[PDB]
Amino acid sequence: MSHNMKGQKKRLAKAHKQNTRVPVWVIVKTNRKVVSHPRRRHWRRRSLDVK
Amino acid sequence: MSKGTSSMGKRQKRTHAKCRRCGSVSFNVHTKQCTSCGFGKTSRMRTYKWQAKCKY
Amino acid sequence: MAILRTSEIRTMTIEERADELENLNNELVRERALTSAGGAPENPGRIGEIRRTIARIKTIQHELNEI
Amino acid sequence: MVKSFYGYVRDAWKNPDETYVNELRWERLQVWRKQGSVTRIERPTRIDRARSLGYKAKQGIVVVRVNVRRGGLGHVRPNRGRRTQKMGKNKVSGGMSIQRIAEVRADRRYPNLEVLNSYWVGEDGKHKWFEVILVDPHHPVIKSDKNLNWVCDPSSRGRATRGKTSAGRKGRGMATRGKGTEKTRPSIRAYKSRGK
RNA sequence: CAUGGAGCCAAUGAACCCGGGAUUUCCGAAUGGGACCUCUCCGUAGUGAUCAUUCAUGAUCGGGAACGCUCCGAAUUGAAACAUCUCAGUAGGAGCGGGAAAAGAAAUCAAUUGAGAUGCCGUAAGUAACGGCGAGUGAAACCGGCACAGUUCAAACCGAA
RNA sequence: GAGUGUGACAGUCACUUAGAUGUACGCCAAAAGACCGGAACAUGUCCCUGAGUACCGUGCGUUGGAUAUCGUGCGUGAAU
Ligand SMILES: [K+]
Ligand SMILES: [K+]
Ligand SMILES: [K+]
Ligand SMILES: [Mg+2]
Ligand SMILES: [Mg+2]
Ligand SMILES: [Mg+2]
Ligand SMILES: [Mg+2]
Ligand SMILES: [Mg+2]
Ligand SMILES: [Mg+2]
Ligand SMILES: [Mg+2]
Ligand SMILES: [Mg+2]
Ligand SMILES: [Mg+2]
Ligand SMILES: [Zn+2]
Repeated sequence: MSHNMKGQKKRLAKAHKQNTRVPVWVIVKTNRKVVSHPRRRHWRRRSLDVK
Repeated sequence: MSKGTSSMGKRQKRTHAKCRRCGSVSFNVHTKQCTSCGFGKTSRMRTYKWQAKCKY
Repeated sequence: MAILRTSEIRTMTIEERADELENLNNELVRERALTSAGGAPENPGRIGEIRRTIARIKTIQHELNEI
Repeated sequence: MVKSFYGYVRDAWKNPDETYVNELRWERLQVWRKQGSVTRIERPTRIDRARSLGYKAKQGIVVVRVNVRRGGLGHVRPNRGRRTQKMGKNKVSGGMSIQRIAEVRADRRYPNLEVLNSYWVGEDGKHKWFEVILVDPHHPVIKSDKNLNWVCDPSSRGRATRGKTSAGRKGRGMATRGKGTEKTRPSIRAYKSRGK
């Protein structure tokens, strides 16, 4: 239970909501040309450089 | 205690925080300076000629 | 057509513009609350057009020195 | 003869140790040592020198006395490899003269002004004193003045820091024309600093 | 970017482009105070620092690809070693600073008698000069062009005109 | 008859091209007016014309600058 300030937790929240798959409708719209993005990660890996 | 993997378990802290000015995690928490942009040392942006090669 | 055009906003009075701004804010609150449950909006473009109408009303107010 | 009193001031300061200026010097150096680095004064000590250098009794013109240490470039001995020609630094005085050092310190103290000129006003075994004339380019009195409103141009900002005063041009080897100025004019940097 | 669904906008002329406005969170020169806290404290609501003026007001600060000016300043390397020399006033550093900057109207260059501000280009010329006279370093004037532009103070005399 | 697009090779399909038009704010800008004013000569026990400056000594850097580069540290230091 490390203790974050408001901004550190906001940056963690942004990192968390960035770690989502591309929407299926985006894949349909681009005709399978956009299927991923570079901000995918896993929590148990090389950590965030955010906080 | 080995200088290798054993001593690397004590890495539960930081020497550099996120910089207000530039966003780089380069703000030395002890010297209170950003080693990337120079924030906390100068009102200007840290730049050196040796950051590139001699343009010739 | 749209909710209300620039000519409509400039034709109204100060109190009328404030009342319409409050009503648009209420409609935006209701529509965003509906989407809080995850469910799709009944009118997907309505939210964006409400927001842009609110912006247009605020711009007319700022031009007219009301805000 | 009918000579102006500026001529008498000039004569008194020609050989100061032989005139009444020596006793004034003895009394003044105590006060000047008590003061700091850059001191503003109401009137120039040597009015004739200031007036010939461009001083006028008008708003936007500031005169300051600057204190600079004596000797050459206080230099550190290198702690790495040098070839015995670059090892020694005690006898290496600089290429920046004491007067231009005083002008630049005056300029640093007054960011909104421009250095016009400066003159020697005293010295002892540890210090030299110069009085630096500075102009306010943003004062309407200076703007109206057609003998000074050139200082309001964009190229006149940072005069002392770019060697454009009389002392700076003396330090750049551009005090004379002809032979000896092959590598000095139009700039030191234009000839790879081989002049000076 | 990026034709998927569902809607919305648009002939009250949208989209788009040109010009002009508005909005413009927090940090940042960052400047009410404080930042391992991009937030937080007082809230007396904030002209931070240094300066000019009569003290109405004003200036400076950060950024900009390179270029410009001022100052500080190596070594590898070459000399088939190496120390003067060379590398080189290079690399790097500090300050200033504009669309350009610097220079600039001879206490000059000439030579027997001439020219006539400065800059830049060509040439002089790898010449003169320097140099373990080794390796190397290395001009200028004359002359041909580009472009041309001259002036302002200090003082004498007057004395607030 | 530059080219690009268009279901294969396009002067004549489309955008163009050659050539003409138009354009708010701006920028330069000639005629014509207002204003401080300019240039020669004569006379001379007349007045003025820039100082720690120019020069010099010595040390160092720098320079092709050689007893003859420039700089600047110390010392010294004029003339009218
Ligand atoms: K060798
Ligand atoms: K060797
Ligand atoms: K074709
Ligand atoms: Mg170790
Ligand atoms: Mg370079
Ligand atoms: Mg100081
Ligand atoms: Mg200029
Ligand atoms: Mg700047
Ligand atoms: Mg060798
Ligand atoms: Mg000049
Ligand atoms: Mg050389
Ligand atoms: Mg054609
Ligand atoms: Zn930073």
